[PDB]
Amino acid sequence: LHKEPATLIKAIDGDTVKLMYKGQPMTFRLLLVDTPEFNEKYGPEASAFTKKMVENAKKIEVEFDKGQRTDKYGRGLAYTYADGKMVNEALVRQGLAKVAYVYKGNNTHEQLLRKAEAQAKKEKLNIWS
Ligand SMILES: Cc1cn([C@H]2C[C@H](OP(=O)(O)O)[C@@H](COP(=O)(O)O)O2)c(=O)[nH]c1=O
Ligand SMILES: [Ca+2]
Repeated sequence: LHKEPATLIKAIDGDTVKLMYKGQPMTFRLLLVDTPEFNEKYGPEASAFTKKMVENAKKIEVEFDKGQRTDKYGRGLAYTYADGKMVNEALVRQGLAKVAYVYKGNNTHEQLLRKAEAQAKKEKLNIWS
């Protein structure tokens, strides 16, 4: 997999963000995770967390997996990085997302995120409290 540049346009919620990719505005849906909706428990904390992460980054990168790069809503499907730190993994490690939506071919970082979920659950963090 390879990291590609992108620039923040706008935080959206815990697992979507608006980024400019190859000069085009795009909504990105974070691979392999599921945050609560803003209106659900830990929803606002997940949105806040992703928002701070992406707004504070001096460098945003997106990394597509081997399978589909857009979903049925035309959202990009990527692993997204804030100054070298994966947002997808960070959310899971903090217990603000579950590993989810694991589809064959777009699952390179599955066991990295499952490892993070196991540690968040061990710590009873947030969703696992
Ligand atoms: C993460 C991800 C979501 N999706 C689609 C599946 C779900 O379909 P449905 O909308 O029919 O439930 C939806 C969940 O995204 P949200 O969690 O953003 O709602 O997005 C993909 O198709 N591929 C993916 O990799
Ligand atoms: Ca969600």
